[PDB]
Amino acid sequence: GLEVLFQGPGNAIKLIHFLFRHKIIKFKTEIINFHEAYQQFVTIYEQYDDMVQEYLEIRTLLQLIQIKITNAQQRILDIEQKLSLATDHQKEFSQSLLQLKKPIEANLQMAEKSKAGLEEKLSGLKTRLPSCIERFNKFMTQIEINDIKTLIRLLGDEVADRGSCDYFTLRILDFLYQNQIAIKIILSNHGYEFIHAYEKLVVGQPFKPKGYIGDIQIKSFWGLQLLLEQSVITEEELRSLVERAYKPTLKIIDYSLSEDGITLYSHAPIRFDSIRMAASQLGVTYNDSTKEALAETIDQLNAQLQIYMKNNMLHLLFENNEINDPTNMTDEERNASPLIYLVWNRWNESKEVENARPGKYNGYFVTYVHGHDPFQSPLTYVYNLDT
Amino acid sequence: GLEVLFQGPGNAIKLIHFLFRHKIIKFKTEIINFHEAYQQFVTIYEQYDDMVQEYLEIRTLLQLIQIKITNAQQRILDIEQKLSLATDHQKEFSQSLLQLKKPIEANLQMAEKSKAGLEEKLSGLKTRLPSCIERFNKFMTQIEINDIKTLIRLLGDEVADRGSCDYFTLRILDFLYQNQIAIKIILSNHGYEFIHAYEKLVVGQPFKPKGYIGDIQIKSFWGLQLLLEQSVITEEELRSLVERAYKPTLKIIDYSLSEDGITLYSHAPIRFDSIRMAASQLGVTYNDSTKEALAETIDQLNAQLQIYMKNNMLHLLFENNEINDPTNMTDEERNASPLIYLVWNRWNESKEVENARPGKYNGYFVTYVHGHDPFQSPLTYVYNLDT
Repeated sequence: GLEVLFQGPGNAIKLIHFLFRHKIIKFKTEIINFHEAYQQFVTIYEQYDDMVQEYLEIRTLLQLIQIKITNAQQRILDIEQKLSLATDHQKEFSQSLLQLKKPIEANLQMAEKSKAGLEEKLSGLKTRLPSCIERFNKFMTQIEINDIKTLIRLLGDEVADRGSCDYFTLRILDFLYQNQIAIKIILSNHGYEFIHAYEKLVVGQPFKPKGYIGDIQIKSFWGLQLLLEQSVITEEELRSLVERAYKPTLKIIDYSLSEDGITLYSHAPIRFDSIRMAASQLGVTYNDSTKEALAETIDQLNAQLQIYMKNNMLHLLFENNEINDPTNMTDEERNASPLIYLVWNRWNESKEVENARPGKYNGYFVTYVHGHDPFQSPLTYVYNLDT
Repeated sequence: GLEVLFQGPGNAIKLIHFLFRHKIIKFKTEIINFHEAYQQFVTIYEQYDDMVQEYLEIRTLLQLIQIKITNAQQRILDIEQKLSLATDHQKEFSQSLLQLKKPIEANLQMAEKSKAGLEEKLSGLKTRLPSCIERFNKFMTQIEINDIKTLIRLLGDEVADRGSCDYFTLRILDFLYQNQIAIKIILSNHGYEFIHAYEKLVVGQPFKPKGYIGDIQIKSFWGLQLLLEQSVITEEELRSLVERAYKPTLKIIDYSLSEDGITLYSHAPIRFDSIRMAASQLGVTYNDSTKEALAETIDQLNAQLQIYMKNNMLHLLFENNEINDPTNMTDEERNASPLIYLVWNRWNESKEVENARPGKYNGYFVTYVHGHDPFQSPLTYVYNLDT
């Protein structure tokens, strides 16, 4: 079989860049100017990403301003409650209370005006959104599938914004799914953050800002919220997209078998013994005896990921506030939260020790392929994806 | 008239030390051994202060442990809610959930045992308390008033624990009040903290730990809470003590008139123009023309302090989270919260400028007496109390 590696799943331009480069997709021959259409997509994505950024900031500013308003209104009415109870001979006290109110009524006036200005910018954003999505939907009619026989493994970008799972990325993953492309995404810390945020959006009552948030600081949550709020997409539309084209691709760890070896695909560099630790946490009986046994254990890990995910319980696996440095977890911490180690670990010289990552085990070869990590192992059977 | 200066109002030993030294109080001649009775009071106070300290710590530890318990119980029952919904073929998922519960049930067991140990120490504290107060009440029967013709100004200690307003200090202030001693306390930041905490204790429903607290970190609040909880004193008893012997002594600023001058008593060193700023905040018409006018303005400031205090509104005067450094407030900040400046300001070379503190004004001399401050002004008419 033919296979390629990417980081991702986003951002949209990187993913499009990569799909063109490996001849997975191509412009339909009916397009008059390939370069012009390509540049239009870049512009569209840069326009959409700016709008989501502005929306997040406006929304952050409106949350803080409403705090300012509610605190001022409370303090004024508390003072008003006291004035109403004063006596006829406490005339200095009444004047004192008026003095105290005057700056609060000033701040309240100021905050109400800032809010109005922010709601002005927010409504202007919302008139620009539909045509931007309209232009993206047009771009999506201009491409067609090409090579359908190539498997895509997305090992996850190590930084947030560069691999972010915006709405465009989601629509591209659906395009590949509708065209029968085999896609596998190795779940990362950012992948978990995305799923966690998405579950908030598709549960009733529909999410209203604001709000328990908070954050939801990730940009991919905000753009979906913007699209839902402006009726660009429906909750049924979004659930459909995520359940059919994104969730069924997710793996904790992935593999491929050769005649006498196994290749292990992960997001972070990981020790071989991390797999057993994960099987323990997920209730899977760990079998190491043969490469087929190990593959069968991994399939069951991924089957359990789907169960936790279908039950909205991923946070139990991927959130542990007690861990000090998830990138350099202690052995006690590795046992405690194996899945956090799998997506956060960063390698260094101290971890490049014999038996960390054997190249031969229980009679079969082992090969390790993982997303980008600054440390460069000299082991010939370790593959460290570039950025 | 005869007048003396102290910091205070506490702590109890310092205040007792000071009252003996200035012959305000003395042992009754029926006491067989003055030194022995004195040492017993020191022991009693050291015993009581230790008990209040232990109580605060135990109470702080129990608040944190109850957080640990409630969070563990919630996480276990959330998982139990999920187990009850699993299917017959999700057998790895069930085992996974049990695995996840086991460390939480461990922490819950550990936290419940720590709580039991803390409640063990707390009950042992509570058996020692009544006899300690009993021994203090005995000491209070062993002294009598001496010189009744001396006015006591308490300018406030600059640090918390050294001038703290424990129950013993309160009882001593009542003793002086019942014996017709003229007492004036210049309100400090610590004085405000004390009043603020006390208002929590005497309002229904009676304060139950815990609780919105929080803190209430001041020790003087905790010892009163301990005494009330163990029925050593009643809310009516405590309200009586504070309303009759403490609150009527409180001044924002105090004065004394000579034939041609005024002396200004404050807790912190303050600029002369801070008085007008305070009159503005309290609704008092500021008159500066003569020393009698200024005295009359100050009497009205103090009358307004009593109104704010009788209405439980002191926090409006003495809490401003926007101020950056209350010890070095900007002029804009001084205008904003004059009373915060009056109790927090610390002097330095940059503030020792002509016209800051005139020694002659509108035809009368001015003299400044304030609580301890590291900076030592060479002005002959500024008196900086020692520690």
